[PDB]
Amino acid sequence: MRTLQGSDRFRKGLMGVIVVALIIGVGSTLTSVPMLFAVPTYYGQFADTGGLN
Amino acid sequence: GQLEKPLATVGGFFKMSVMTGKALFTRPFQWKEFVLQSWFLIRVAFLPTLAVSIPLTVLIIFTLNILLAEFGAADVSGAGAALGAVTQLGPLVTVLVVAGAGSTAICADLGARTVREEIDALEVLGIDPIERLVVPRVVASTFVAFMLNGAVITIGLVGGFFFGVYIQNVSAGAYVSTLTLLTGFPEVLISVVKATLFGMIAGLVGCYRGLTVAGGSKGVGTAVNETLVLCVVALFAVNVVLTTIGVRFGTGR
Amino acid sequence: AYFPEVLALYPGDKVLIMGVRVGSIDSIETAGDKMKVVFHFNNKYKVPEN
Amino acid sequence: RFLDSMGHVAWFVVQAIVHVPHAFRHYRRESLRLVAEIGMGTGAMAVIGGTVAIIGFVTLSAGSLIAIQGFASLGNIGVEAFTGFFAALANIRVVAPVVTGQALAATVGAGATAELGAMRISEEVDALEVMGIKSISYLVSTRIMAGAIVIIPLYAMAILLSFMSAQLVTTIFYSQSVGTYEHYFHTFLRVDDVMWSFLEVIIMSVIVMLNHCYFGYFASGGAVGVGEAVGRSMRTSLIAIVLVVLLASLALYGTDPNFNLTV
Repeated sequence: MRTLQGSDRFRKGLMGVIVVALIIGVGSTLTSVPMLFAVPTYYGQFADTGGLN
Repeated sequence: GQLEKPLATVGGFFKMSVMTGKALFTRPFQWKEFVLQSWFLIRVAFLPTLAVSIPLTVLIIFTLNILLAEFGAADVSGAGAALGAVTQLGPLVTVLVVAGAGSTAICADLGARTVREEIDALEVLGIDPIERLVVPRVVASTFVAFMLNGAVITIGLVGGFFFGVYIQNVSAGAYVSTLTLLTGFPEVLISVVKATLFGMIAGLVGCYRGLTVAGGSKGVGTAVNETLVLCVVALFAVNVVLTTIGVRFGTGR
Repeated sequence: AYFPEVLALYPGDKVLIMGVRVGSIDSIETAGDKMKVVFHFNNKYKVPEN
Repeated sequence: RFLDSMGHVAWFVVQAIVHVPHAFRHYRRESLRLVAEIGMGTGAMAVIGGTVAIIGFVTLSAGSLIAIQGFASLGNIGVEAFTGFFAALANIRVVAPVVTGQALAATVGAGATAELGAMRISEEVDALEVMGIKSISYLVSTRIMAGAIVIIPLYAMAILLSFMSAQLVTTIFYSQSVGTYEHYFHTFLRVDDVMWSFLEVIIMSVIVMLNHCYFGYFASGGAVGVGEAVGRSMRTSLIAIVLVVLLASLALYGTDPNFNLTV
């Protein structure tokens, strides 16, 4: 088609690959994002981790 | 300049997919073409799907059972039997028997339409191919992939049960009671997401390659082969990403 | 370090301080009736001489 | 009909097999050209690496999946030092042969089907038959010899990359110690399994090449029919690969599992 073969494929490819990379990055860290899931972080002092991960 | 050549085809595919989404959410839907393409994909990729899923799940169950029997923990086999089948065997058999059959069929059909100037016949009549052809095919691909993934998971679990119980003499109650030990709502949900994305991407790639066929005497075959290779690579990459995301949630943790 | 026995310990295994990784294990070779294990820990952390 | 189709494919495979010595003696340069074309791809797929790049990417993905899910499940249970033991038996027994077979099917088999269909449509097979040349011997037997020569390096690279991906994912992204992984990998991996896996892959590649050469050699319907032939050949190849791997694993480890952990 004329639209498919038009001389705008480079910018479309840049925008699409950027969008796909952003989607993959957000989806991977959607649970860990601080903007959408922020809770206060408290601290404790221990003599040993004791195998804690 | 070396990267600029494949980037043009990448941009064409992305723009075509964006136009397909716009036509899906804006223009009236083509129910008739969607039904026809759904039945076509079902009839072209159902029997191979079972014929690939049954021996593969039998092989996986056999390997798991022998390794666990030597390990000593042969009562937890069903756990693994579920854990693979829901999250990897289902979507991967869907990938294989969708990219190989349905995506290639869509690419061949649209290439046949292109080389016979049917796309130009539609275009000179004022009609838009992206709304009349691509949208029903992508929706049908997604629907068939969803249903086939469900069927693959069910058939794999049942075949694994029957093989393990009637051949390797494991206990049936241990198989059915340990299925939910490591598999829950997150696993079935990520499996559904994988199947939907795989079907949508396969339909998009098949349609884009079919519309841009080169004609000649080997253009359609080359287009089908490129469709198959691109679908396999893209679906494997998406499966890796979604597997990482899914194991981030986890039933065990 | 010299040990009477070094079982299931391989080069690349972690070195801990209070359970926190600070380094790794370089090599393990027999030294007579003992086992000589050369390991390393990051120079950020300090360790008592004894 | 059904018996007639089975007889036609049986005649094709018999004729292709019996002409392997004839192709080997008469056509050496053609065999070398086909070896290069299969190993390094053709057309637009050759610029990225060809069959080697596709095989590598798919096997890296499969190994990464094994390591990822394996480590996650074992860490949830707690016994996560067995990942190196779990990954190897995952790659050799089930994952790497089947995955390499499907990728080889796709790339090499679809390329062969497309090439033979294009030759059939362009009347090049008729040109060969007019010039007094056994078309099956010149084309299909040469493809079979090239595939047999090329499969062992391809599967060696596939196994190497699957192992490398599993080890890298486990010991870098998941930060497991390399010593424990290497111990549990080299302790519970038997070279006999790898040799039998190589034999399985060789047999599977021969069958796949025969199937795709059959689908491409008897193509019809112009340029449109070549794509349909490619699709049908792909379906048959998937089924055949999975069946071959299942039968070989059932025969090898039916009585002796070839794995010991307990007393």
